[PDB]
Amino acid sequence: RRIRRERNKMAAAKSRNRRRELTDTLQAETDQLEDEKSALQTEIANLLKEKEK
Amino acid sequence: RKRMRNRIAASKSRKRKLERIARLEEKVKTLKAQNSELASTANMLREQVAQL
Amino acid sequence: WPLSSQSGSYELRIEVQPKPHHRAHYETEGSRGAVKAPTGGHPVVQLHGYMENKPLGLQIFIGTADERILKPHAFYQVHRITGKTVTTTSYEKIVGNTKVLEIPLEPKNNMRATIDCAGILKLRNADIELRKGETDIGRKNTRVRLVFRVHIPESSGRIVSLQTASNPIECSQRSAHELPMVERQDTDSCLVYGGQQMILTGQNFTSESKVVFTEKTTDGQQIWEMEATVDKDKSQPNMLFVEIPEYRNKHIRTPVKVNFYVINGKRKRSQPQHFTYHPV
DNA sequence: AACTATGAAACAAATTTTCC
DNA sequence: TTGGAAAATTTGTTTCATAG
Repeated sequence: RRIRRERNKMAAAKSRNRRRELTDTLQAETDQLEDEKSALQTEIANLLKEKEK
Repeated sequence: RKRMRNRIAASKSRKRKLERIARLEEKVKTLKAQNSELASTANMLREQVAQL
Repeated sequence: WPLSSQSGSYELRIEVQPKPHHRAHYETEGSRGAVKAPTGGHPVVQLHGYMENKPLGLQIFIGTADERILKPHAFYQVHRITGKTVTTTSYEKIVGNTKVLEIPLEPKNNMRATIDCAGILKLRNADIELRKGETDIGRKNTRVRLVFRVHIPESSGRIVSLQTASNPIECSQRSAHELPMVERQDTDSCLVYGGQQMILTGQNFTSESKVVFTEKTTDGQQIWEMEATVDKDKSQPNMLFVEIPEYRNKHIRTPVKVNFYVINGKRKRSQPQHFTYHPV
């Protein structure tokens, strides 16, 4: 039936978008952690410059 | 058999989405850990410099 | 090196930016040559305040681009372009999973350097993603940045290190033809009202070209999307006259950071550009 | 019985890599 | 060397079959 089919379309769209948003979210997380990581590291190299006076 | 070659391609393409989500999780764990240690180092050095 | 470094106290500076596109070659091909500059020339780099008389060494490696923390690209590598009839710059070729080019910085040459020994090799995606540790995909990750470094030895026994990145270079044949790209913005900001016209200068600006403004939280969760009416009638196939859209919340007290992009079709969108609205 | 979520099939659209 | 594009590979989409 034309309807039972446009519905399975959705269920598969939904199922696909869901799994994609997940990677798009794990990927957003790592990319913000990598940002905080470089900020800490730059911060450390600055404090170390000061420690050398 | 082309129909068979595409079957594997899709089989691999799906398996690939899995490994990727997994690699990103193991990655998120480690980053939170390294950032923790780094946050400490930043604090140790922070105190020291203040007392020089 | 993935560790951060910045324009040192000497200020390492990119003098002549390379060209916006440079189709890289595969190991299944022959060198497509060295990166060039929009003048027909070659990119030029220089250490500014080095009052000494000892020849330094400029390191070169291919780094990422896009909206990321700079790092060595995993899909691209510098290629020691063997030179032409008159090879201006000499090279040293080292590794560490990523090729690094060493070229002299002569005090004679005003501590300046012309890059013409640097080309770009592209590795096969399926080979890179194969290795454990990699979370990046090659699929469409085709932009790059030429990254240069110096390790300035001091009187104190110290080593002041500097680093600079060229503007992003599009290393894909197709994407060079398909994806729009901004190289210049009229303004980087304005107040909540918008309306002012922003002049974009880039590559591949057709008429399917639409510009969208977006808002994002620290989670990447988008909360605002607004299509800016960009003027289209007569201009240049690489220049857009956008009318900055009014910000959603016109009552802010702190400036807000938004993004915008030039887009064609659906899978042809430029990397996110930066904009910021200021409260009144 | 009926209906959503999901993996797998087929074939098409998108993007990369080999060839000329 | 360049530029172009056929050939090869991936990834997206619409269906089916089907567990729950």
